[PDB]
Amino acid sequence: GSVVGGLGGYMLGSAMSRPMIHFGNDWEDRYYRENMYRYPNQVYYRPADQYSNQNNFVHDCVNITIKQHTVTTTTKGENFTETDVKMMERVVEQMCVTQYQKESQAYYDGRRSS
Repeated sequence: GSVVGGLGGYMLGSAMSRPMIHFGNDWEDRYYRENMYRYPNQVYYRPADQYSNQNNFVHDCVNITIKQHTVTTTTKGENFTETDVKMMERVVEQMCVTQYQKESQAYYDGRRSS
């Protein structure tokens, strides 16, 4: 994990696979697809040590990955409008839903792959 310091004790995991959300729409599907690269392929999250349920973590990891991008524009330009944010609310979602599970299989066992 490339655990960024500019976080309130959250981490940074690994690169993922930018999903294929269609939003149940034709235009959202397309607009996302045409721009899917602009969004991160990663997420930020606190450790599952203080969690239990998908909602709690996913809700945080939404707000966090979104804002950390929508705030990183204060040193970049990634300002992400409401339409971009709604894409992110699903993109960082699927990433975080996975990201949870990845660590849930490394917090439950004591991390002993030996």
